[PDB]
Amino acid sequence: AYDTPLGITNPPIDELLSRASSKYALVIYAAKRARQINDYYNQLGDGILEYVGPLVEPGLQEKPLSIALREIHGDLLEHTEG
Amino acid sequence: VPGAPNRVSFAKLREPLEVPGLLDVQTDSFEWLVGSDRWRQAAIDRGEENPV
Amino acid sequence: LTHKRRLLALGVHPSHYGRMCPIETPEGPNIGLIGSLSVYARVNPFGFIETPYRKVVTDQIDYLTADEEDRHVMDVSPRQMVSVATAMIPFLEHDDANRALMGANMQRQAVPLVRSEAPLVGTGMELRAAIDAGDVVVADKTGVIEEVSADYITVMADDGTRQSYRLRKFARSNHGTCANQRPIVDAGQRVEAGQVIADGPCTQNGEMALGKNLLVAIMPWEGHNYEDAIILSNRLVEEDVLTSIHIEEHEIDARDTKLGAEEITRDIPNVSDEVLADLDERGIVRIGAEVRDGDILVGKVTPKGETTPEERLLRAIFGEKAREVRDTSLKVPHGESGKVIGIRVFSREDDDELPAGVNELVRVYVAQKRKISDGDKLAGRHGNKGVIGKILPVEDMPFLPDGTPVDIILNTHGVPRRMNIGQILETHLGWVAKAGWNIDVAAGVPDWASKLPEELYSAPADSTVATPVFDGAQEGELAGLLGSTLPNRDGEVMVDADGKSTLFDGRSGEPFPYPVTVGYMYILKLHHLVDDKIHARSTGPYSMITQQPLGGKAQFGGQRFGEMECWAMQAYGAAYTLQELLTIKSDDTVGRVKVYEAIVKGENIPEPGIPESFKVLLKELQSLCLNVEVLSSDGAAIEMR
Amino acid sequence: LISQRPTLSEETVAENRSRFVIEPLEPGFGYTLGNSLRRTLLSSIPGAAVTSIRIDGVLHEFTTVPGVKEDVTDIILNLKGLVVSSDDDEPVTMYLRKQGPGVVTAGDIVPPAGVTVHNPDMHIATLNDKGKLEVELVVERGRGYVPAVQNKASGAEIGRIPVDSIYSPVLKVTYKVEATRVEQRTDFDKLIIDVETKNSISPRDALASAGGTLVELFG
Amino acid sequence: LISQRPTLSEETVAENRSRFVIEPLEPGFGYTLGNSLRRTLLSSIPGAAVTSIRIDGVLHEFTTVPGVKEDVTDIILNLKGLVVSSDDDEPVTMYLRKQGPGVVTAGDIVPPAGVTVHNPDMHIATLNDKGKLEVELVVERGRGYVPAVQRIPVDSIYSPVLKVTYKVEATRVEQRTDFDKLIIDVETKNSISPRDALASAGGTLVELFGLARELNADSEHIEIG
Amino acid sequence: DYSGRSVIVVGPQLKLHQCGLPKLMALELFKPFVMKRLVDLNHAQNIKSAKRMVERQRPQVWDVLEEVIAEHPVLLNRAPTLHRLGIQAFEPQLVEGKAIQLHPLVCEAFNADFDGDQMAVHLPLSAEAQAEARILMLSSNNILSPASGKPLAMPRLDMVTGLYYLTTLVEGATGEYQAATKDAPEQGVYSSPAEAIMAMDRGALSVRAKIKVRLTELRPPTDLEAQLFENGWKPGDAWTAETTLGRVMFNELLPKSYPFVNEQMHKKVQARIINDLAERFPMIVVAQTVDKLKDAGFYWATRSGVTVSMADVLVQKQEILERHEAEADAIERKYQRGALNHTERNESLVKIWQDATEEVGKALEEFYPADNPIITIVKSGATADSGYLTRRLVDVSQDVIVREHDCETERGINVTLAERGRDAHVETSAFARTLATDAVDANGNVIIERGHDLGDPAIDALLAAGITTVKVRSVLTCTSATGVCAMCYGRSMATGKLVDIGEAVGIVAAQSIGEPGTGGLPRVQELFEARVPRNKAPIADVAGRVRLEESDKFFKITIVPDDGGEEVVYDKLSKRQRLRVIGTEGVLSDGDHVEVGDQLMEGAADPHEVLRVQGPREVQIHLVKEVQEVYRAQGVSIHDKHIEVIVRQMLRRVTIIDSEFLPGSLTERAEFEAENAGRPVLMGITKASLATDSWLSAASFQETTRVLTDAAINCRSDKLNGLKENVIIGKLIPAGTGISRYRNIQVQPTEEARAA
Ligand SMILES: [Mg+2]
Ligand SMILES: [Zn+2]
Repeated sequence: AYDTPLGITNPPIDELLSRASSKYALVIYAAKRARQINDYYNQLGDGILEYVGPLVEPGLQEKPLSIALREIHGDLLEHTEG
Repeated sequence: VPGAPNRVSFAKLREPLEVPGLLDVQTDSFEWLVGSDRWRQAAIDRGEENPV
Repeated sequence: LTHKRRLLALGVHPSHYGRMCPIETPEGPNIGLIGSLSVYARVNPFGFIETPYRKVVTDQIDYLTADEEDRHVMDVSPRQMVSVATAMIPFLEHDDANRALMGANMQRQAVPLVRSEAPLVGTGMELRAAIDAGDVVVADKTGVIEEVSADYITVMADDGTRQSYRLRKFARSNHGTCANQRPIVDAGQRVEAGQVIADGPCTQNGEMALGKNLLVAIMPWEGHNYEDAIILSNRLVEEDVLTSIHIEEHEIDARDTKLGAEEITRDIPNVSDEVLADLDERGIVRIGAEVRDGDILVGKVTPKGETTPEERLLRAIFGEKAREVRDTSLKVPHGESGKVIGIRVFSREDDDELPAGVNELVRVYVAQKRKISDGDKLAGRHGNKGVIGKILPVEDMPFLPDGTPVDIILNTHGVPRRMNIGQILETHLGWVAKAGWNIDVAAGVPDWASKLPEELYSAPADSTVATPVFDGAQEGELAGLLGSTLPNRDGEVMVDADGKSTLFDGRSGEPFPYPVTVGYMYILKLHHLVDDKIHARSTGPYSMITQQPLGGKAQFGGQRFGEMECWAMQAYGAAYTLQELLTIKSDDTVGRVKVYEAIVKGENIPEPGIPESFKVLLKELQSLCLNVEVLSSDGAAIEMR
Repeated sequence: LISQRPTLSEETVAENRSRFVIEPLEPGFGYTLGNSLRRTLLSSIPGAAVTSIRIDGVLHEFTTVPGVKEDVTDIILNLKGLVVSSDDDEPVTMYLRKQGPGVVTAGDIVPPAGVTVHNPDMHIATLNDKGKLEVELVVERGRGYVPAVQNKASGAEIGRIPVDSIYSPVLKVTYKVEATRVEQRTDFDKLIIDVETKNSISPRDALASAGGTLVELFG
Repeated sequence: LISQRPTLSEETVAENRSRFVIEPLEPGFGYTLGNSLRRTLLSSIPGAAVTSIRIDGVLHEFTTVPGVKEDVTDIILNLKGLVVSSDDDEPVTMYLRKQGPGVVTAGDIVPPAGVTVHNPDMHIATLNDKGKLEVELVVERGRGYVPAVQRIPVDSIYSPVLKVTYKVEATRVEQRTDFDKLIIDVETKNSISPRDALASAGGTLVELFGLARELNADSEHIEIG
Repeated sequence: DYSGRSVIVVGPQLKLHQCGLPKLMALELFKPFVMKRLVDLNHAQNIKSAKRMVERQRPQVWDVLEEVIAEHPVLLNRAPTLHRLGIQAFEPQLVEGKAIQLHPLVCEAFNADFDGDQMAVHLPLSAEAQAEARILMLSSNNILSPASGKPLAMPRLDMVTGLYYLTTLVEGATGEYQAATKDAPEQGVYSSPAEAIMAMDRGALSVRAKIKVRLTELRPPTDLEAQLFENGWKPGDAWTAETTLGRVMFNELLPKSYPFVNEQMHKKVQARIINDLAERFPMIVVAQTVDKLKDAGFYWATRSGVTVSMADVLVQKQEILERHEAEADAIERKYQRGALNHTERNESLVKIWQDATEEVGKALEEFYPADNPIITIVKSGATADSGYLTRRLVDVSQDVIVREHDCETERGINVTLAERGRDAHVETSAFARTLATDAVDANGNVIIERGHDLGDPAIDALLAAGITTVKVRSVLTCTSATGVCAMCYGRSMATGKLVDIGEAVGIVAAQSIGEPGTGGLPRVQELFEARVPRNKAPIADVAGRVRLEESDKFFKITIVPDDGGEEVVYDKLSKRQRLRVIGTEGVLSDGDHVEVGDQLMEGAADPHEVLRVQGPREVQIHLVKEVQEVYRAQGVSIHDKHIEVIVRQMLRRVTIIDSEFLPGSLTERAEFEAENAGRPVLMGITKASLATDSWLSAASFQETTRVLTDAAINCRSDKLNGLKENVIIGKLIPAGTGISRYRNIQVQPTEEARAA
């Protein structure tokens, strides 16, 4: 159902909450990954650190925070909860 | 009012006393204060004979 | 007029009846301390409030007061306890005291419209309150007009004396509303004493006109009039019916400064020739010129510090010089535009009066023709109010079988809690007055016309009507007029005896399944406007003592994030969002600059610092002889610096 | 299927307005089709209107002309009621020069070659012995309602004062359907449109421009 | 006059169901032709359908049909879903007679030359044990949806289109964000494709609106070109 | 910075997650963003040039503005901010005009009437801030009120009347179904819902008719589904029912999996539906379902034919009351002398007044058909000081957060749960709880087991078993050393699921109690401050019989103990302090039995009295009982867990009698109990909040001077434990995303996705 999510509401938070423990863990999850993607796109980030991404097919002008949400939705990355 | 437009009134009654000058609340006091000769005409239809 | 006659009650009852109405007390917390004087109230020389009345029914009128309250036996007239603002609400007896109170405040909030069309249905106070307000041109002595011009009007009296009246033309009021006077007479006319020679800003033909007459539909229309919102026809924007002129004054001054006296000049330190193109030889904006956000009004320079290396190099390379100077120009405030109507300049060369040390003073007046726009607050005389939800093109609107679209579309759901019955009454009488009527008496007059006079019958279209507050019309006579409606051009009747009509949806074309109440209601344009109430800020100036942003100046006011908002932000559990607002968006000296830098480069936004509010807190404690120390896990004490 | 092609036949009630009747066609088509033309008539009819005007004595809209009774801001509102027609393919300027006591009407305006004033009887301003009024009106093509085109957008320096332009030859359009013979014999509807104009063009030529607009629209 | 070019796109949800968009449209052009499109798609497309039917052992009885599990009413609703393309344009009586236990799928109805049955898998009725049913049904072309005339007078669904709905949105920010985007959703029967169904409605409107164009062809109108 | 405000207007065409943003407001708000992308392209050579390009509103930037605006959330807020739903996130849409277009559903959450109101906009900047807006504060994710649990986005005022008109049924309608006769068959049947539409368009069908049709894509009522199929659901299978076309079109807005309803939609019926939709479906389905109910509700409100006029309003009553008034006038010819009777008088007046009211009620419904616009609206159900208390509520409970999943404590509190021979307070007290023990039926079979969400389906399932009381975990009994635990707190009212760890309940509980502040408010502050009741009420100090003695001076209540010890007498009680009310019911009389906790007279009992009598745990039950009863008198719906969080902070302190350590400073229970003579102590929220660990949080609460002097002498060091301290110094609050377990997460892609 929910014929098709539009913009911010995609992906649904229900299908996202299965990838992490809490909604708060979801925030730090996608937020730090957005920092990694936006780094990679500008250029290599901090001292002696090579940053990767994006893993999923990027959108036309898709923001780095919207990409990281699609990455978590597909289980393309795991985090250490706590 | 001489140049008043025609406005049909639904009131079947009559108001004999026209509204006094609503601005008289400010003028009558300052004319009493300065002691204007127009307020000195209040002694024409006099009350207390002295316009102090 | 109601600012005068107002009174402060700080020092309900039977003595308040007929002396000072609590009906026009403000809706704020000061209710009860502030009231307006009654219509017929007279003041005794000792300060006592004397109510007029007729001893019982003797024809003489004596002053009633507490002395007359001892021997109390007939009142002078209705609306004794009703003030001027309240006495101008038709069908006042039907609305609630709250809605009657709000209606008074709504009337004194109206803005003068360019057209100034008189009310179609109203009381008898419009005429009497307009002339006595003082903003209308009244004839002093009977005579004949000698000349009539937009500038002045001359009257040739039979006595032989010559009186002339200069008309206020587009004069800026105290709150910025254009005060304009229109001559209503011609040269050949013969005017009697006390007659209206010219209309004021909000008057037409000698009576207060605070709004316009518009065709209304009370059907809810696809949620665009939801809960308070009102939908308008694009006709009102095209025909400038709700358009109003607004004028604002700007001022700037000259020398007597800190490091010396500065001069106002056209020359700006470094700008393009096209930026000052609208500035004159002195440097003031030329009259009649259009100004948008940021444009210079008055050019002015300051004394320099005359004390960067990187800027001097480019200066020496291309030949520009460290001509002092700090640019100090009076620009237009962000978010406003208009045309320059006039400039008043006070110089030092001429001997004029000015403050000590200030050489030159120039004031610029800019006028705006404000079209009605979505978001503007409209209201009627009954206290109803609401923003403009949407402005529909004239093509798609509920329209009568004539093809005549409705101007506004109201909603019904307000009635079954607040009931505001008077709003519906003038809506039907508004249609009765617009289309006229003829009772078509056959074998006498109907029973509803029993208490009526004979002149009320058989009136033509577009006829004004007066219904006094308590002696006015009644429900029976209304429906009788609803049954009599002069048809339109083709002879078809557009409104039944129920005040309803079958409207056609301008979008789908299908007719609306049920008959919808239509009519003419008198609405107002309140001083709250979108152009004044919209604010947006990305970066701007900051206060000196506290490094927080500062709102309330001519540009870029910042929004306040209170603790109540901080409580909601904590309830969501959003720690970062709350930290961003209180440190780098408000008080971080090095934070808000590095964020604007990172945003421009497109980098990550850095971690916030220590808000200046907290650093000021520590010094306030130290000055109180309280030794505070911020200790980490190690390195015992750290100093902010 | 009872097949008889729809037939549009003209009529006349007044000159500025004349009815039109199209019959027959299927049920439910009267209200949806008659309104679709009304929405097109009221908006998209190519018209002729005045874009900006210029008066020698005044620098802006908020002043007064010596001798005249109406202020400039009141004359602009009186000039908003001007109905005009023009081919003009281009911006062209009219002229109005009047002197002495009298009444300045729309007939006193001199239309250049290709344009014409359709309401010479309209009142503009009243002049007296000292009143002298000379103005210049720029007429331009367009449709619908365009607000005043500010000179800050198109440099038309201090002299010209832009005015809201209304290109709408139509005045008032309505319609009513009569579905006859709803019985078991047959089924069909027939409607009549009431089209009114500002005298800029005839009702017949107005409906044609609305018809050609829809014909080229559906694709 | 000249106007910015719109776009006519099509998104197919299913074989018989598709939605169309028109972007952009000057305001207000979405509600002008939108309601006229739906009314033109629905009631203006020619098609053949069932007018009246008759079976064996019916006239006297009303509700029950001995020899079948489905009642009279439920049997009518099935044959209402029967899609038939006839070029005869006149009432033609097709015959359908099947005996013995089984299922009548409209593949057992013998179509006269010139008409067809596009859904031979549609379930008309289930035959009772040792039962027999012979139905003669009238089929004639028509337009739109005509109610029953009042033998088996029934409701005739002449148009191939079944469900048509529309709405409008706002896009095309460039300098005026109120430009209209017309959406229209049409569900059609398999007799014709939705893309050809829309063309028939558009072709009927341009010819209908051509009556006003021919009044004065040279009256200046708008053209996208 | 990066903020603004404007006047709000209705946004009926918006999605729940969208908001209409003026182009100029969005331009200046995103000014640094557009300048960057404008410099990324060659429109402007350098950043200094792009600034003038944005400030002068060159038309080249508007196409760039929609890119930086897309998928970049903004926060909307309307002052005053009462609860957390007063701030929500939306998706900005560039809109012509200077006003703000607000979705018509969030108006109740913002309490935003459309008369001259204004709302403020804030632009999140950091990736963490944008994530918290898209996940925590999104408009569509916040539907249920986090006080009672009911949905706040439920349609209202027009969408109620619009849906009421669509689903209502009128007999004798144009397309009414008629049973088959010998002449013709059934005429009310249609092949599909599509045909009925084609019949509705023509003059053959009324949307409010009683027709019966066949539905394929719509699932049937659960009662009739078992009879018809019993073999499974029917995605493509067909079935027939008798409804109204509107009820058919209404059920298409609901999810396909949801069963058919076939009712005219009341305000309570719709609320009943949205509740069950929220549980059984993800909120995206509930968000889009209510969004579909908005379009239809608004659409049919216009076609509803609701309009006001003289007829539908004008008052019959004239002749009625002119007659009744004369009866009261003639009663003066009787009250004077001869027929007064001094109690027939008052009884005559009350009966005659109510008789006129009864006749007026009949006349109210005697002059209007049931379709009257005002009557239709009524039937459908469409129609400042508090901030002081709220700040103290927030000041005492701001530090209460969930810190662990389970404390594994075995003891909760008893819930009344369904008197029968059905308690209306179970939805507030029993709902959304967690069982401490299993629910055992007398027959031996166990039903809902301990540690269960105790959903509404469980209450009905428990009600079928016929069990009265259940024991439930609570924060009052939570043994967590820090804050509370998820299991004791239970289901989050907003999420509908188990409360998350990061959740800060104390503030949510404080706001939930503070917002209704707008037998009243002065009484509520009396309880939370733990003061002595205005009129003190006696409580039984022991169990036994009671001797009622009535004297002029005052009542006398003597309790004869069952133990046989010294009698307990309660003397000098004002006679106007009426006696307390009680298989056989009635009012307390002489000789009744009274237990230890019974209140002897009507009124308020001293909270300090019951503390030393029943114990600290019975005090918290009594306090919440009286607090809940006040808000119930006004019709407010607050879950008991919110009040229980505030009451939990009062009894946390114990008074050490004397010397080992020294005198009766109000200490902490856990700090005292977990390390090795003291008392349980009840104290007000203002005194309790000042006793918290940190000094510069207590300094900002009340009388900074006294707090600082004591904190200066003792050299009290603030560990920055609470969230107020971190707000003051700009740190990350230790709640929600600031929790150590959450903010220390490490994000790295899987090696399986890296190589790909
Ligand atoms: Mg408000
Ligand atoms: Zn616990």
